[PDB]
Amino acid sequence: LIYTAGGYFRQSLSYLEAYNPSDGTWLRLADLQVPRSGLAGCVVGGLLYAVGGRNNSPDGNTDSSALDCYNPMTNQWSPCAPMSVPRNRIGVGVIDGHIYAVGGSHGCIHHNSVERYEPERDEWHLVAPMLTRRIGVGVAVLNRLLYAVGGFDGTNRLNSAECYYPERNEWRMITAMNTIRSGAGVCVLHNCIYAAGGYDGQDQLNSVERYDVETETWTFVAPMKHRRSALGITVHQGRIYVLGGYDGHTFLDSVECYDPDTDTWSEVTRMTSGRSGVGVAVT
Amino acid sequence: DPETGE
Repeated sequence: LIYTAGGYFRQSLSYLEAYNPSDGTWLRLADLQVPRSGLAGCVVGGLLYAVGGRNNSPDGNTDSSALDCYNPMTNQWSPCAPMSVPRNRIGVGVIDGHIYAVGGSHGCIHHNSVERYEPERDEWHLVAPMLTRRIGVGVAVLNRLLYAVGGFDGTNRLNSAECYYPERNEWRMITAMNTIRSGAGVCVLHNCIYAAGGYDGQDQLNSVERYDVETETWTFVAPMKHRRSALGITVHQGRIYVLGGYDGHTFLDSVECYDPDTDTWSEVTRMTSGRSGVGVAVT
Repeated sequence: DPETGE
């Protein structure tokens, strides 16, 4: 099922919930230890990891270097080693059972830095920095290469994407998206990098485009019904689900589903309550 | 924040 961790509504949240696309109902599971929004989720060895973010609360706004592990049949969170630096609005991807933490912010600082986590060693190590400073960056893995997509450098919002080659440790710029997107939902379905929604500095977006590696081409597909940035995204059963987000007025509880065979979006559920900036992954 | 709502 689809797990959503953290988020923001009036304050950063501790929620961990699981959506069942088969039966349509939500399961409520163990709270995060520390509230977090602007984090990312991923899955390694069936375990669910919560990376970076910040605790934005009535009492303080502390960027998080934390990494925490949830076990789906222990229902327990356990802390792992922390990152080199705090990363709010981080992006993460998984290659060869290792987690890559990309970009994000600490206070004023917008990172280009990138580090990698070793689950059987509980260690982080620096790797090559990005060409670009990026927060609200979407991250995807395709053919074991790591793609950093869009985001915000502190002054401009980005349509650029760059590719990380783990066996050469060098970042390379690729073809830019057709749309400037910070806080988009970025994932991989079929064999295309999808970028859904986001904020371009004027308006939240409902457009969606996808990157074909072999032709180095971004093409637009069917747009979502509801504009959103700071959304969660994952693919389940070969279909894209996007979760919550902010539309410039409202914290969304809408969950939309894209079927790639028909190129259509349809609303599948509403979250328990609207929230933005969640970490989403499936197990 | 116009993008996350925070």
